Amino acid sequence: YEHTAVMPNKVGIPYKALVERPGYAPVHLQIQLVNTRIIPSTNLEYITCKYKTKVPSPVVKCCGATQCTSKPHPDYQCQVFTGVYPFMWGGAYCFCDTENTQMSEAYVERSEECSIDHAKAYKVHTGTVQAMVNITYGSVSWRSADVYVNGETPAKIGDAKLIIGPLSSAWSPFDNKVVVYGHEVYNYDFPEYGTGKAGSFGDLQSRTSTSNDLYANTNLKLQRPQAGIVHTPFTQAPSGFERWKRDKGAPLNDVAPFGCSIALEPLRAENCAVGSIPISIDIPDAAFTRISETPTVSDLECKITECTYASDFGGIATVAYKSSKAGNCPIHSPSGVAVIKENDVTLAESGSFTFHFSTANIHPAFKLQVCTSAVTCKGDCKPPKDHIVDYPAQHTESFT
Amino acid sequence: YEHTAVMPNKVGIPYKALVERPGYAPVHLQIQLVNTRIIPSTNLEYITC
Repeated sequence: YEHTAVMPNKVGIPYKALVERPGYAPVHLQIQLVNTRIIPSTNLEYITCKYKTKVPSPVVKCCGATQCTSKPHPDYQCQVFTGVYPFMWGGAYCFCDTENTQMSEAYVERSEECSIDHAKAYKVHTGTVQAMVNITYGSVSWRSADVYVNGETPAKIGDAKLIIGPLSSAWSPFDNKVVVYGHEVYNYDFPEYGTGKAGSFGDLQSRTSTSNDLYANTNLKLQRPQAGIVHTPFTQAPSGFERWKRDKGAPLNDVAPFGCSIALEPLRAENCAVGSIPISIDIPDAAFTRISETPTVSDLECKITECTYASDFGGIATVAYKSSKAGNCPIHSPSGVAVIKENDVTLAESGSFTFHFSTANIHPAFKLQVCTSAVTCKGDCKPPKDHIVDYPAQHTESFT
Repeated sequence: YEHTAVMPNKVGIPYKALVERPGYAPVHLQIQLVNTRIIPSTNLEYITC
């Protein structure tokens, strides 16, 4: 009875399949893939952020030169300068007039915002998708368990053992190269660590926040201070993190395909509705009811009464139930034409009980399996009027 | 279900149409045009006496 089932990847709607175990009473499913969070394999390549030209205070030798050296600070720009007369609080102070030397030095450093407000590149591989699958199973009526997709993983949470996927729809909405910012995720071809052109994205490129080493192509060019005054002309491109916040591109949670949402959290891409998942469950046999205890319902009749050719469960149909015992009777349309809101219907001794459903074909000729009794609920449906609210329960469009 | 209906202009009698909304139970109308007062556009030109 290990109920294999191909199953559409779509998040917010149950998939009430039916266990046709030969010998005992069938049992309905209710498989709602409440989430499709993905979490691909990734690598933190480098944080970037806007620089801060945290200038070390220049040297001023008063009569003669002060040769600079290339200190190992990131992008340590330093250039000796002569021909000053530095006004500092008493007019000038160095008594020479051309031998007055000024050595300006400036290096690039991570902002304090780099720790917290920072873009973040990644080389993104495929990884392994997940889900908090609820099944309000059978008469168990509950399990809300986190699972995987790889087609040999069980998750014995509740009582049922369930194996999912691998899904066929391998579209990772993440590209190979991704930039990430706070919550807005950008599938951007970041240039690389160690290379980013100044002004362009990644002018600062630190491996992480702690990493004292980095790559700072900022085109930081010191110029001589003017007219014998102490200061430090640092001529520099404002960061490619400054832009990339107001001349950027749009976020993947606003431009992705096939229906995904995003988080700066394990780097999941939630709820990506695409393709199918070959899902298979091993039910606990204890949860089964033996066949000789559920009422046999045959010699019945089914008919629509007001079929709504729609998404919400507007389709209805009375069923002239013709039972033997009285009790519950799980139901399902093995044809995917009709999706039913009721998993189970209570029965007195051969009464009648309408259920709700939804279809996509004008003439819904769908079988209905009322606990081992098939029936065609043939009829005709009506279009609605009022179509602006969230996503459907029908999801069965085909040739009609 | 915005129930369009051509409807005879006649005052003192209801017009009990029926709402055939696909999906829910229909509902009857009872439209009685109790009055057809007109009030055209006019102009006081002159009193006489």
